[PDB]
Amino acid sequence: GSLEEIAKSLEEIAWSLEEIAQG
Amino acid sequence: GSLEEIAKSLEEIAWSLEEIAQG
Amino acid sequence: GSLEEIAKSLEEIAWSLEEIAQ
Amino acid sequence: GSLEEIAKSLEEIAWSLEEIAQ
Amino acid sequence: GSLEEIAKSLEEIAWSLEEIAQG
Amino acid sequence: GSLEEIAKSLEEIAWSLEEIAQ
Amino acid sequence: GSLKKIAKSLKKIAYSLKKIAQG
Amino acid sequence: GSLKKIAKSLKKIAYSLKKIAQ
Amino acid sequence: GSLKKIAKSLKKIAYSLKKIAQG
Amino acid sequence: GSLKKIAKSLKKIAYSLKKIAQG
Amino acid sequence: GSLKKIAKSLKKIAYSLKKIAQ
Amino acid sequence: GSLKKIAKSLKKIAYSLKKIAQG
Repeated sequence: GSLEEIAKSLEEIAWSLEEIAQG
Repeated sequence: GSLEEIAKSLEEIAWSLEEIAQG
Repeated sequence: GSLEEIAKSLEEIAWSLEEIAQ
Repeated sequence: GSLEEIAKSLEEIAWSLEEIAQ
Repeated sequence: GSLEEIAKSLEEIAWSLEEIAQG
Repeated sequence: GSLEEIAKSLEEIAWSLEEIAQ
Repeated sequence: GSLKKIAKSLKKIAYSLKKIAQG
Repeated sequence: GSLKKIAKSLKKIAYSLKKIAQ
Repeated sequence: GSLKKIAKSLKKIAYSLKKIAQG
Repeated sequence: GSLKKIAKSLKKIAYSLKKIAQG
Repeated sequence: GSLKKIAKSLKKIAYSLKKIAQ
Repeated sequence: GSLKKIAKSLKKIAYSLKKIAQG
């Protein structure tokens, strides 16, 4: 449900933000 | 997920308790 | 919201069951 | 309650981040 | 925290209700 | 538990963003 | 949402237990 | 997780209360 | 908070149901 | 429900950060 | 409670991002 | 569980933002 969607989105955000921080 | 299962179980519990209260 | 309503109902449920247990 | 406040804040955060991305 | 405490109490409630149903 | 860890991480996130915004 | 359904079920459960306790 | 444990316990509770009601 | 109140109420409910089950 | 709104906002946040990371 | 702390931090994060975006 | 996954992602997100802020 919604909690699983929230977890999936936060994993994606974590990857995107790590890439931004390394740039 | 789990929250929907919880809601489904509580609907069942509510039905059984209404039956108990009605005799 | 809904969580506060849930807490309120469970408080009422606890009072009723304590009455029954007594 | 708190969950609705969390939802409102995340809606605001999403608009701000879209502005930054734009 | 509170969620784990809620889980523990519901486990106890489940055992008590099984006892009541058996008794 | 997990909710308290989420709160701690969000407090840190808020502090870091305050530095960036400041 | 699930939390709305859970709240509704618990209102019914509380009412049923009120009737049981008074009986 | 805790939510999974809560859901499992409530399935047992529903089963017991069905037996009681019958 | 709501979760703490919910946990407290379920601790009370478990206590009452234990008393009920014990004869 | 609130959880549905939270998931939707995090989907939007993830897309925005993905666009930033890719650029 | 944890949810109150989470809501508070997200209000701070939203404000910081508003300042950044503006 | 989802809450455990969410906490893990937020720890990663927090570190990335620390690097950005301190960089």
